[PDB]
Amino acid sequence: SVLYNSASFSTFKCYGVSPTKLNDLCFTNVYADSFVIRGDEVRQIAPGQTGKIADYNYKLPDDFTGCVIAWNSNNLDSKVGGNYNYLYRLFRKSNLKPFERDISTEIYQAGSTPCNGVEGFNCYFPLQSYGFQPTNGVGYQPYRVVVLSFELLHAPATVCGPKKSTNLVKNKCVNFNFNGLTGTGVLTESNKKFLPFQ
Amino acid sequence: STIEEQAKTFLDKFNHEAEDLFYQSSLASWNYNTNITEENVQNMNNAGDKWSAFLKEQSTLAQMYPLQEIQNLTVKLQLQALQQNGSSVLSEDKSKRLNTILNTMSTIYSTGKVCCLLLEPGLNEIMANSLDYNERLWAWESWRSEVGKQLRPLYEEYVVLKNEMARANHYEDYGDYWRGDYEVNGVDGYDYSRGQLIEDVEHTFEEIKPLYEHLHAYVRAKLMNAYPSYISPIGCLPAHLLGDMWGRFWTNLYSLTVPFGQKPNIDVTDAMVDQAWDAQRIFKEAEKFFVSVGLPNMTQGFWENSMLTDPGNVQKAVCHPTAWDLGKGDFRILMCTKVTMDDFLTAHHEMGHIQYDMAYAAQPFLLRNGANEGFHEAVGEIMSLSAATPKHLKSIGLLSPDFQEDNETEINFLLKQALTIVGTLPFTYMLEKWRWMVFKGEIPKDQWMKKWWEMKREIVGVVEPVPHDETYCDPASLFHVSNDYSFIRYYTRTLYQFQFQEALCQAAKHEGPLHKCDISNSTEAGQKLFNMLRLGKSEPWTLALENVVGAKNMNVRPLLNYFEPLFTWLKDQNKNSFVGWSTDWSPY
Repeated sequence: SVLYNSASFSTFKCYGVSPTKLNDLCFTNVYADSFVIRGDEVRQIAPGQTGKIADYNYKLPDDFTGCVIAWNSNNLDSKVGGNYNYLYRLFRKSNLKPFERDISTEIYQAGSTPCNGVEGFNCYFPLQSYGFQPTNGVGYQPYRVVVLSFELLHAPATVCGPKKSTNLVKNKCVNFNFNGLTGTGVLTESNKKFLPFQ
Repeated sequence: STIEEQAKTFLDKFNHEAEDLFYQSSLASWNYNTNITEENVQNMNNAGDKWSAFLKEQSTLAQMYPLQEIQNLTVKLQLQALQQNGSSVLSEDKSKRLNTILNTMSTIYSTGKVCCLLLEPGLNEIMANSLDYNERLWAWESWRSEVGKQLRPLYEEYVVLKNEMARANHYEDYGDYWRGDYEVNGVDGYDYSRGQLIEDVEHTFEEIKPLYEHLHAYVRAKLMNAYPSYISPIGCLPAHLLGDMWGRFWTNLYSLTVPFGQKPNIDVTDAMVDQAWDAQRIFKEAEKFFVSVGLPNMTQGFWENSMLTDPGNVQKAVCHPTAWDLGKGDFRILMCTKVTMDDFLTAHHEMGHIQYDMAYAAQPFLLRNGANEGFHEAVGEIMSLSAATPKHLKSIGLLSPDFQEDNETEINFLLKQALTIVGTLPFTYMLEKWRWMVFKGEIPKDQWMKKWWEMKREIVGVVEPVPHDETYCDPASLFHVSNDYSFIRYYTRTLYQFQFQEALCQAAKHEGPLHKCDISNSTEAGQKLFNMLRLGKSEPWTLALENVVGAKNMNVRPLLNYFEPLFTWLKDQNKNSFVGWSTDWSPY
């Protein structure tokens, strides 16, 4: 709940799971895929898109039950005159299944000649350079997209949400709820003690 | 894989590397254009060397790709402008010799002194404000005897070398290279061969002659007051009485010809001094013109990187009115904007080119170019024409909402526009058709002066103010000839200016004349405008014309509607003298 109204993010789209219902919802495993892309590649990050980035680099499933966090830096990072720090794969001879990382520096084979090592014709370099420049427009700025993965398996979910606590009223016949025990009575002081493990 | 699938891999590989090198070539040249520094000269040569070498090495790898197996009506047009032979198709001996001639003709034209006195604004004031017959004649006769003699031997070799270069790229003569851009071959339904471009202009020029005869007779009958003896009532006009050195720009003649002295043109210079205009409000009011019409807005970096102020005393440079396109979403304008009326009309000229480059923003680098050379300047003319109507300047901040359009006021407004738009139309049509016959063989190499002067009297109406010989050379001293450029882009610019204006003014409930139109708060006229701007190089120019006008051929009809009140006033005024000119008259 504090990560939604922090006034420090540009875009905040949630697919499947509503952004106002995950506060009190339990989750089994919570993942985070932090990466930086271009400006025009932000719209491609969606369950059901295609292209040269969402198909060969980061593949997204058909259905997604999570949120997409993405903001703008364009400062404290980037460079003037061109960005020569990060790279990104453009073409690939084979597809990739969703939720899979490719760390192989292979060579794309466009024609019928065998590549991988020898270049010159029909053997281009797939890893391309970015262009994060603060003197361009909006679609040429670096956007750090942090994709969250919300899974629900048979394992006991231990990641839920903090419950809001109230005050403590005594000497009144009001209703209370301690450890899921709904009761209505007077919470009078007591002198006797119980057990530390009960 | 097939052929079209592997061809798309080379496109994304070249676009991701050419935009990085082209940005450094424009950024290195921008530093020299904003601050005079000897260190910026080396950065421009180093950035241009890598760009010139990378473009030639990538075009060789695309030579083996077949130019007839890719069908997509988009990728086919990109290979035609990349797999070209270029100027390097000849031998290594004639390649370095041809580049040397292009550097010598530009040095003499830029250093042409008359002893000293420079060309502009040196001899420009003598050929305009002088009011004498024996004073401005020496400034024109001495220019041909000094500049024309040094450019004569360099122009003879320019014809034979450029002719062989065009024959190696599967053409007939050198005239087909400039006309090859308009030629479309490979699409379906949008074909336009060279057999139609030869007849589209020769037909519309026959109907513009009655409009030119009334305009030429008004200038001839006006100079009879200053000197009756030197000016024949039925003759032509000397070459030293046209304002320009070459007789091309007739704008300087507006100061000597004034139809009405009671209702002059409007002046919005004093209206901006009181309303606080620090050379920043001009671009703010010009931004709204491209918002409520249906066009994309500006960017945040446009107001922080484009130098639109004054260099001051600590810095100094130049600021020629020309739009820049660094690429990758970077657009800058280098224009010294002051607080007057001259800078207000010219601000919308280069502003129209900014919206053009922003149209094909999501397109590859090989599609970020116009369909032809005569379309880039056509976008800036339709924006500056609507920015001069008194009705357009009324709804904004400057000017008075109490001013109305008068019949006598529009007479002086159409006179200054006829001496620039259609004022250079007969000179451009003559110079373009004259060079096309030299490479063919219809004009001998030793009969240039005998042919150039006899054609001016039959079309333009300029005789010989001083007898010469066959040694001088006039067309070699032109900015578009000594620097290797085409003049056909200016002829179609004047015709396409009124064709795109009539279509936008028709949906805005502004029919009839085009001088009273006002493109403002019209969402319908902006939708059809963005169609031809987004196409860029992706679609031929025949489709870009139909989406706005409706046809695929030029027409002189919209050009006459804008000059309809001017054509009527010149008919009832030039009837007292003579309508036409006698080619048999000579001042000598």
